[PDB]
Amino acid sequence: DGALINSVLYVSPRNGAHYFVELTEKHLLAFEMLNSMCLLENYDHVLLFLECQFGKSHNLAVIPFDIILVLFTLSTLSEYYKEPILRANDPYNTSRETLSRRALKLLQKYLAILKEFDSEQYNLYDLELLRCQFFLAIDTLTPKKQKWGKTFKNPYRSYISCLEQRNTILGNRLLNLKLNEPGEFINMILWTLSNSLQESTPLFLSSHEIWMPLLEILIDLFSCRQDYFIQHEVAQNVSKSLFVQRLSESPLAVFFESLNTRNFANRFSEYVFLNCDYKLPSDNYATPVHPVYNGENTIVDTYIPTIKCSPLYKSQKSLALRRKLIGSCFKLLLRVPDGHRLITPRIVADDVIQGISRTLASFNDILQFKKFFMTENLSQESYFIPLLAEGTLSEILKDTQECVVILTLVENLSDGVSFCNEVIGLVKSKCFAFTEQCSQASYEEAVLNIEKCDVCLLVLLRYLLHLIGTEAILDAKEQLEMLHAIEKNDSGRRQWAKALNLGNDPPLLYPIVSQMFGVHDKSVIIE
Amino acid sequence: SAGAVRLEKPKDYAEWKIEIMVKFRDNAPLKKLDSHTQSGGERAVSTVLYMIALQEFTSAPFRVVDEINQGMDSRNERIVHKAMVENACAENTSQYFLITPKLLTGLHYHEKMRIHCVMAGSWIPNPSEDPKMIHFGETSNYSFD
Amino acid sequence: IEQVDDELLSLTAQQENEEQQQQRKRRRHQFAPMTLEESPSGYIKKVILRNFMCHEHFELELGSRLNFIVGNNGSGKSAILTAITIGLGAKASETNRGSSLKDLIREGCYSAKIILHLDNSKYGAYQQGIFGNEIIVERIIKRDGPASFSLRSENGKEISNKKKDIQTVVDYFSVPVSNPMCFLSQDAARSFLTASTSQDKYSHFMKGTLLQEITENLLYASAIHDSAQENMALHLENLKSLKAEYEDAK
Amino acid sequence: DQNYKNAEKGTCFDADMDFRASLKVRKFSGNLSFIKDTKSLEIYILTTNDEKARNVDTLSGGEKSFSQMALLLATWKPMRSRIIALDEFDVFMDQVNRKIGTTLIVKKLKDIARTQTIIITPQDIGKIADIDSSGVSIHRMRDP
Amino acid sequence: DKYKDWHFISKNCHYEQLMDLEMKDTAYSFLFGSSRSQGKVPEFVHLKCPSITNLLVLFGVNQEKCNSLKINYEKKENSRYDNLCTIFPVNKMLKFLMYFYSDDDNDDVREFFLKAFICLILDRKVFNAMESDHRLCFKVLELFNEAHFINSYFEIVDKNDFFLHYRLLQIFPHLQSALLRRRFSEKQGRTETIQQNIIKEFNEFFDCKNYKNLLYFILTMYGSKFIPFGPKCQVTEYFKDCILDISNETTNDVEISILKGILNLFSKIR
Repeated sequence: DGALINSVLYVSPRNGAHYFVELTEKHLLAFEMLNSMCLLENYDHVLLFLECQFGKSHNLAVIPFDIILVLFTLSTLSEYYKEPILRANDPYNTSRETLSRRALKLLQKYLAILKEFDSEQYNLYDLELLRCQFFLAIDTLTPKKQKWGKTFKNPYRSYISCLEQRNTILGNRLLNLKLNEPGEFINMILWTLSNSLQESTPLFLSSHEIWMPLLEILIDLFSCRQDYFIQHEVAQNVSKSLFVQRLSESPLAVFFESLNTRNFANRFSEYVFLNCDYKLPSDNYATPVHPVYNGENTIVDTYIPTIKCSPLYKSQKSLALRRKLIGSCFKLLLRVPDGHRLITPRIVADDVIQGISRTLASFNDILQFKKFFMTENLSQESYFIPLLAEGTLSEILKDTQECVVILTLVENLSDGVSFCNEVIGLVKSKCFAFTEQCSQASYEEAVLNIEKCDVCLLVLLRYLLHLIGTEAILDAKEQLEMLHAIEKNDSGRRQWAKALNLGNDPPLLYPIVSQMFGVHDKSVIIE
Repeated sequence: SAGAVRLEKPKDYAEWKIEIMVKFRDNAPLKKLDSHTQSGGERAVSTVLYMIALQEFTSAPFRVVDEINQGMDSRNERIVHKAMVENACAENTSQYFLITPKLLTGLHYHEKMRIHCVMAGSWIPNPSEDPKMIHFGETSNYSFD
Repeated sequence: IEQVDDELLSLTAQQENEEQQQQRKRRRHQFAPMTLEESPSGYIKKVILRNFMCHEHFELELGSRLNFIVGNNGSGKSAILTAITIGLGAKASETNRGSSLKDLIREGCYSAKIILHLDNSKYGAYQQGIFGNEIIVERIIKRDGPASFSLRSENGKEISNKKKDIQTVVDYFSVPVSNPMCFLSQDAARSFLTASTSQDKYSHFMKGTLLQEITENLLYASAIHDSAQENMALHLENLKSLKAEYEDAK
Repeated sequence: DQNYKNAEKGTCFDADMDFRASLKVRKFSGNLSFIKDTKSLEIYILTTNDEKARNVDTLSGGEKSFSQMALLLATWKPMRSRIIALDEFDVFMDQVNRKIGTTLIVKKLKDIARTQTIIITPQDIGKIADIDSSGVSIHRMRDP
Repeated sequence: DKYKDWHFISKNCHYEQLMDLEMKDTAYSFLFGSSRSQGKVPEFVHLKCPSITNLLVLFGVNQEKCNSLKINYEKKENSRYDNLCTIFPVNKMLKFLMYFYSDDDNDDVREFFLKAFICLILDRKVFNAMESDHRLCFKVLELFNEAHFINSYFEIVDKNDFFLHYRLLQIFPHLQSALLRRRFSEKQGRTETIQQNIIKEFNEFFDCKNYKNLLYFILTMYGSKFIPFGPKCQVTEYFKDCILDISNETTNDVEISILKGILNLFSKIR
């Protein structure tokens, strides 16, 4: 794909790592200086060294993997519960920023630099060395075997690492050491996902400021490592049996091995949407969550929380993180050959799709459903979002209507005419239309199901427009008939609206389709 | 590991409380039993041993445990199996109906206790038609007396 | 304890004096742009020691960067280092060379002369216009009468005969004569190189870098602060008792 | 306290960097650790044979003497001194290690022009092959 | 002066109105990335906040500050204690401000928008709460000319206020050389070179004993072509010589020791 996964010109493959890159004299001197400054606990000078030459020169300063781990540990030292320790470490805050914030900003900026390889902006050797350092950090961040609830290796022999003699930065254990525990990585994921929507100020501060960004960085780095593993670690041509074994050893396979539980589908669906609006089905057992670093749930008296975030902002961030986790899971699942299944992780794509569809259909709040199904970039999440939308629509039709119409819209995305014909067939069956069986007492629940079904159809229509564009909306009679059928469905909803059961107008997708590809309600408002 | 069930007695009689010492994990400090901080297998072994300790004092003829013999990391389960074998070594002890939903490799079988298998095979004749197949997981029945 | 208050007041006065001295100092470098490879000025081009210790008048032209004197032991080998330390200005006890300054003079001679030629032709010179390209420091040690000093220039005009000027020139040239580690004697080198315990290495490093004295001063000030805080708490209790007695008097 | 901490960190960083640069001559990788709790300086050196940085005490006499010489240079470096004078050091190192220490001193002190170094040693430097390098002045007294 | 800093927002934000704007922004007919044209979805934003000043008031900026978008050094507005006023998330505020870009408009509106953005980004609370990736900030910076942005920033803040210069360089490092070209311009520096102007500024700060401003000036200057990292550079050697001259290590300001350490670190960098 990109230059990030296909640049092996300066690499020196070794038994431990295939991405290993040798250090030059200038890089060796920089590594030694950073390690020496880290040894004296002068983190402020380390951050100044990294920031002073960032973006001001053609050459790139490569952060060593041990320094990357030190920055990851610093990111956990948030001001709200560690203000006295940070003030003691740096009495004169020359930067006027928290050490945790500066470390997180540097990590995010370096991740952004790593994501796109600009050969013109930066020399290829520096980019490859940075990729090697990040991959070494990810390899040191390998999760331990899941628990329901070897110290340090330096590949470079040129310099002595600072982490060899120390396991803690400022009273907090190193992130790699903390995560390399049987019950910590899954615990951390559950803690951040639970605290993402928490109203409590300490819990909200713990995730929003610390765990949410670190988890996003880890997911992106694991995705890049998975791409590198698939591109080079594999043997290319294969008998389709060894490839499954190699995929079982892939970094994403180890990442999701710590979340295998007993049944991956149901437990994973509960974990990703933990503490969401959906009602918990089958009285699932509560999942224990504890703070990772001492008192993450406590706020020091010195710190004063002066920041308020709206519930929509928190929901948007939480659903984006959930989408990233589901996308990583589907990216790992899509590589599995048809028929064969992974040995180490008991993961099935159909089971995950069904579990996510069950969780989405159980949502009682439309806002979270829309946040999950609305994405800024369709191409980035094109591989799993249409499948989830189709599954949710199928389940909604199954519960609302006694007759379950098989949906082939995902394969019909290739041909617009087939998609429009299938939509006409579904609306003719009245499964898409409001169901007369639903009682007036439960009208609000029926409207809640209908709006979610409309959201799923809108997502599928957006993907169809992304795949085919706007070329035969009126030229082909099938699309015009589909728009007429949408108008007929709108008239069916208007029949219940004229029934005057409730003042609120039933949700109509006709304006949204008109904005997207309805050409201004056809002839209704073209004038 | 070293542990004791201690009863802390403050000046107020109602303030008396029970403390359990935990040493199975070096990282985990001595603290009250809780699911969140400790691993599931170690906690299950600790609670099972606590229940076993209050058996001789109790007058109950037998104690029944369900979903306990199921594997817990194959290490905590193995050590709890060794503890149950040591308890079974003593005479006049209660009978436990262990449940093993997941098979564990290299299970230790004591001479005093006998394994029972209910699994049926396609080659094996129907239990009702076969006179000797009515008994499942029993070997003493075949031998006389 | 009033003595603790007196110590606190004396320390506050000393800190005020030190801050006034800090405010008095000014930058002494004019940043002439000029052009690195060339050595800066202030190095000793030549040393002549007349009637000093064992040897007679001897001329030694030292190198700009690195010097290796191959004088054999027992032939006044340490005489050059002692003469340089005395000429640049150092405490007699710090040098630990000779029982007294009188013994440094050659036997049978009442006076000894030590002359050093610091270089000022290159950049970083101290008052190059007044002192010229070279600064000559001459020290005269006599059995009778105080030791004499002359800061003569190349022409032999004696710019000054006081000790403060020598200290100012040395400070401008950044020569830590007060630090014993910069000029290592045989005993000091033996003590430093033979150190085995990590604590000994740490102590030697801290003493050499002049950080041990700063730590001792900070510890003494911290102890004085703690004693002053305890006395301040006792005085606050006494003032509250006096205030209660005065309220009764009111 | 803030000034002392900044000065100590700067001095320790300079000493550590100078020590790491000095140890590169013998193809070694070394570092210094200052511990306030033990009030001690620990030197960790990794040679070509071992894969783990062992304590400096767990080394041979020649390696320890070289480490001591490198520490002396690394302690001289932080304090910028126009003139540095040192007496003989031949008695503290024997045979090869003495030559290696002399070579380290020449290499580390000939490059810097800010500092003028006067070394007084009885051993004839002319015998040493490393005299061709520029910036080194040998003043041999004709009269023994 | 950690607790004394410029605060653009001095009042509690209107939480309900901002939440309503966020709800309207999240779901709308287009549901697509907002283009610079087509009015920036004005159908609801004009009904809620017709003008950018109303949006700034919703953010918590007082009307008097909105009327004059400048930092008053005489009133010590640049050094003020934190007001502990609740603020909306930075991303939502940046999106709302971007909704008022109006590229197809007169220069005055664009200048006002740029000055408001510069004041908002320089705020201590916004800087502390700003996300690690400045995607919206980079987009806003790309919208305007770099020279125009630097001219507007220098109009808003004092030329000698290097603390804000260092903060801006932390937000936008790539503008550093351009900022220097505005501070030490060759044409405005007469025949003297930019390096000579830097030396003169260092000397004047050294004589004035403005150690905090000198430290921020040193942090701002290093990393550019004029003052690059390296042991052989004469400028760093001169700076270290001056710092060693003033430093006594007995009764000295912390800034002198911090400057000595930073200069040593920069000298060691190759």
